[PDB]
Amino acid sequence: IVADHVASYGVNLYQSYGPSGQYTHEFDGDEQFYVDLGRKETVWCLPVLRQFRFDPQFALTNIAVLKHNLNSLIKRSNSTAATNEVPEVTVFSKSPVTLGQPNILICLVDNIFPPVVNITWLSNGHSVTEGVSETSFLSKSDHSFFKISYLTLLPSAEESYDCKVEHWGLDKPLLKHWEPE
Amino acid sequence: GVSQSPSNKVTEKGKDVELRCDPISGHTALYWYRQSLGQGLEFLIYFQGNSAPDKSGLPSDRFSAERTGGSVSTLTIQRTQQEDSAVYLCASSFRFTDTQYFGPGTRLTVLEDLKNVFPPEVAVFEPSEAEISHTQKATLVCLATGFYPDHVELSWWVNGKEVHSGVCTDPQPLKEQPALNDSRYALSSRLRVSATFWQNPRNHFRCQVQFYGLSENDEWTQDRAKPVTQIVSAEAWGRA
Amino acid sequence: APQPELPYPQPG
Amino acid sequence: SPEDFVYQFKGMCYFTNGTERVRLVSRSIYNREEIVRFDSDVGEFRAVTLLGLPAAEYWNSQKDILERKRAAVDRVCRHNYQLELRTTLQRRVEPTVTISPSHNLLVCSVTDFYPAQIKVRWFRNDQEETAGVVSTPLIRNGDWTFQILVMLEMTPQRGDVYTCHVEHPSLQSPITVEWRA
Amino acid sequence: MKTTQPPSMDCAEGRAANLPCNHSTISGNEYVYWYRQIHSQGPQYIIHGLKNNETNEMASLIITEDRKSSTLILPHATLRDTAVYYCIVLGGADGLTFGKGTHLIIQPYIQNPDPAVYQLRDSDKSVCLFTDFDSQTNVSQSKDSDVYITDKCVLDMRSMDFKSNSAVAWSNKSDFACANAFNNSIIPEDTFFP
Ligand SMILES: *[C@@H]1O[C@H](CO)[C@@H](O[C@@H]2O[C@H](CO)[C@@H](O)[C@H](O)[C@H]2NC(C)=O)[C@H](O)[C@H]1NC(C)=O
Repeated sequence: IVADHVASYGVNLYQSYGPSGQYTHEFDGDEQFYVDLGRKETVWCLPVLRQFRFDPQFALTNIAVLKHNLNSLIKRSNSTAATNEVPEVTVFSKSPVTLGQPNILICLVDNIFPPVVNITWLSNGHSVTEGVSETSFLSKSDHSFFKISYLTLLPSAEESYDCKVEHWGLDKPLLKHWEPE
Repeated sequence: GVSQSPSNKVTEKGKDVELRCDPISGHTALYWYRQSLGQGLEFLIYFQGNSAPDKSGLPSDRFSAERTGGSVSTLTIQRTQQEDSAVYLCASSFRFTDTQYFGPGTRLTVLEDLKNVFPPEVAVFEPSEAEISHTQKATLVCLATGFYPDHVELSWWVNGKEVHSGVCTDPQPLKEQPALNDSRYALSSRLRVSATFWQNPRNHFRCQVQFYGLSENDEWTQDRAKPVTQIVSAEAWGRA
Repeated sequence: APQPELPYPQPG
Repeated sequence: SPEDFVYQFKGMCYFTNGTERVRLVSRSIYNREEIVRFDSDVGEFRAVTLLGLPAAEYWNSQKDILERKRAAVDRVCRHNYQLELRTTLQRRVEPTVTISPSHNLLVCSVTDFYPAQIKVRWFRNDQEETAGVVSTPLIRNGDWTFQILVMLEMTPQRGDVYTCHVEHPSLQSPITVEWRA
Repeated sequence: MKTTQPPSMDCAEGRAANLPCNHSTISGNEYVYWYRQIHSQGPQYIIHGLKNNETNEMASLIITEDRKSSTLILPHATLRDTAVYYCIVLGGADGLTFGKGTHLIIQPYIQNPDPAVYQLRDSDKSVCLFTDFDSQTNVSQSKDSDVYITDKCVLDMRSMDFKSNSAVAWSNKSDFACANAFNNSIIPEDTFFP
C-alpha cells in the first residue's frame, strides 16, 4: 500500500461490451505503453522507452486468459453486471494562456466505470477532429479508471471550447466549458 | 500426460491427414512441433484457449490447426508431400509461457507410391551350443528383414507374457541397399536367458514385430498380399 | 524488454 | 445502459528505499471488486471475496503455478526496476515558473515538470508567507509532466517584492521568479 | 539468448554424470530448462531453475553466480539415462528451441569380458553373434554391401545382475563365414572362434 514507487506490469482489462480489451504498463500513474491488440503492435508513450521491445503475443494471450476468466466469473457471480459510476470532468490548459502562442487543452475524465467513454471537443458548438489525441484507460486503486483527451490549439479571445463526454453513468452528455479570458 | 493419436501414419503423396493431441487436464495452452533428424525441432503453432494468435511457423497453406473445444487439438496436413515426412510432436502447459510437457509424437511417412511398401520377415535364431558350454548363457537373436517403410516395434514374449530383462533391440533399422533411397530395412534383437532356462523344453520364446503399413482405406493393385498394418512373429521352444 | 505478470485461468 | 461485465488483472510492484524493499501484489478483480490476489510477502493465493475462493484453492494446489508466482518478484518487479533506472527514473523535466496577478491575488504557475516531487514557497521581501497561501493539488497532465498552481493573498504597496521559490530534483539551484507592483 | 553444450558424452554407469551448458547472453528473468529425449520418444522434462541450485527426484541443476554457465547432475547414471539432453533458455513469448544437445551414452563395466563370435541356427540364413566384448571396443559397418552388420547394443540381465555388449552380422553370400564377418573392425586379439 505505502511505497516510494508503484508500477503495474501490467494493467490487463477485458469487458463483455465490445467485446473489448486493453493491455498497458504503468509506472507511477503514467502510461508507459499500450498494445494495439488489433494492429498487434506495442505503441510506446515516452520516446526513450522505444529502445525496448514488448512482444504483442504476451498481451494477446493475457487477454485470451481474461476472456476465459470473465465468462467463468459471469457464471459464478450469476450474471452480476457492473454498476455505472458518475464520472468527474475537469478542463484545464497545459500551461498559462497567452493568445498568440501555442497551447494544449486537457480534459480529465475521472471515476470511469465501466471503462466505456466518448470524449469529443467542440469549438463554438462545432466538432473538431483536428489535433485531438487521447490516452488509454488509466487504472485507479478503487478498481475504476480515468482517461485524458487533448486538443492542441492557438488561443483566441472570441474562440471558446467545450469537452463533450459520454458515459452511461450520465443522464445527458456532459459539456465542460473552457474560457481563455 | 499428453496423449497423441495415431502413433504412426503411412500415407501416399497428395493425401490429407489429421493429427490429434489430447493435452493434460487443466492445461489451457497447447503447442505443435515437428521433429526430423534433418531439420531439428521446428515449432509449428500454439494455442492459448481455443484461438491461435500467430498463424506463422506453419510451413505452407496446407498446414492448418484447430482447437475448437479449447482442449483437444487437431493438426491437418492437406495434399501431403514427401518433405512433410516427420515425427509430429505436441506439448501442453497450464498457461502460455509455462512449463511444457510433451506427448509420444506421431511418426508420419509420405511416399511416392505404395508399391514399395512391404511387411517384415521375422526369423528366430536359436542359441549356439558353443555359447551354452562357454559362458553358461543362451542368446536368442531375432531378425526383421525386407520391410518398407520401417515403422516397426519389436517385442519378446516369454511363456505368454512380454519381457524386458535380458533384451536389447537396435535403436535404428539398417538399409539393405544403403546406396538406394527407396530401400527395405532390417532390425535385430537379442534375448539372453540362463542356459538352464533354455534347456527346459516347457519354456516358449516368441519374437513379435508390430509393423505399421497400409489400411482398408488405401488401394492395392498388386498380386501379393496388401502390406497392411500387422504383427509378424517367430517362435521357438526350449531345447534339452 | 519489460517482463509482464501473468493471469492464470479460472476453473474450469 | 447496456449490460457489461468487467474482469481486471493488475500485476503490481511496490518499491521502497530503492532496491531494499520490493513487494509484488498480483490482483484479480471482477467488476470493481478484487476477488483473489497473490502477495510476495504471504507467498500464496488468498481470496479477498467468496468469489475468489475457488480460484485460490485451485491455483495453490498447482506446483507449476506457485513456482512461477513465487519467482515473479525478481522476474517482473526487481527485473523491470533495472530498466526503469536508466529510463523512467532518469527522466528530468525542468519546470516553467510564471507569476500572474488576479490585484489582491498572485498565482505561481509551475508547469511541465517531472518527477512529481516538488516544493514551492511564497516570499514577501525576505519574509516567507505561509498563512496567506493555498496551493492547488498536483495536477497530472498524463503526458509524463505535472503542474501545480500556488495562490497567495497579498496587500501590495510600493517597493514590495513577491518571490516564488521553486525546488525540483531536476535543479541543483532553485528557480526564483519575482513579481513587482 | 542461446546455449552451447558438448555434442557427445560417454560416462561410466554407477558414477554421477555432470552435463555442462554455456549461456553467456542470458538475462535475469530467463530460466534454464533441461529436457531429454530417449531415442524413439517425445521429450521428457527434467528440471528448471532461475538462480538457486535446484534439486528434484530425477536430477539436480547448478547455475553459476554469474548465470553464464549451468550443470545437470544425474546422481547415479544408468543405462536408462542414455539419451540426448537439451539445455534451453526461457523466456518470453519466443518459444522453445532444441539445439543438437548432448548425446549422452552411459557405458557399463564389463566385469570379465570373453569376446566370442557364435554361429546361430534357425528354429538359414545363418547369423554371427559377436558378444561378451569390452565397452571400449568399437564395431564398424561392413565394407561389402551384401553383408549386414548392426552396431553394438548393451544387454541387461537384471535376473543375474550381468551386462553384455552384442553385435549381429548376416549375409546370403557364399563367401560369408563367422571368421571373416567382423574382419571390418578392430576386433580384439583374444576373440574366441569355435
Ligand atoms: C459513443 O459513440 C458510439 C458511436 O457513435 C455510440 O454508439 C452508437 O449508439 C447508437 C445508439 O445510441 C447505435 O444505434 C449505434 O449503432 C452505435 N454505434 C456504434 C459504432 O456502436 C455510443 O452510443 C456512444 N455513447 C456511449 C455512452 O457509448
